[PDB]
Amino acid sequence: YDIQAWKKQCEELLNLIFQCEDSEPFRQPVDLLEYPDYRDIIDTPMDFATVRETLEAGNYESPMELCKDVRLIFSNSKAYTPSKRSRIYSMSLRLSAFFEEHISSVLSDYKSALRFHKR
Ligand SMILES: CCCCNC(=O)N1CCN(C(=O)c2ccco2)CC1
Repeated sequence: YDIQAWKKQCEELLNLIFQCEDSEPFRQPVDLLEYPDYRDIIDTPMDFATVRETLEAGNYESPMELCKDVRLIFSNSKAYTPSKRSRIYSMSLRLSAFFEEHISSVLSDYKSALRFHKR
């Protein structure tokens, strides 16, 4: 029932994600010079370095907020993909499945801890 345990759990999961080859395209913001129409399609850029920095700054209150930003990385890739068969989109779907498999217990444990706190 540790209300703070999510933060280190999220740091560890981000470490795993940075070790995954599938995260390569999502470790920094999209350079417009490679993809000059990116901001015509994507309203809110997001990447794993921005997520880690936000976490390490103490600017997430809950793992739900972190989860919303990570899911934005994946929705941006689905919105920007010219094909569902894209290399970089296919990497996003595998990384998304890995992230969802690992974040589920982090969320469950946090929400259980908060319910216990307010019991
Ligand atoms: C790590 C910094 C530079 C790598 N980032 C980058 O240029 N990417 C990632 C996001 N992109 C897509 O999700 C996508 C879908 C289909 C094609 O690209 C655009 C290309």
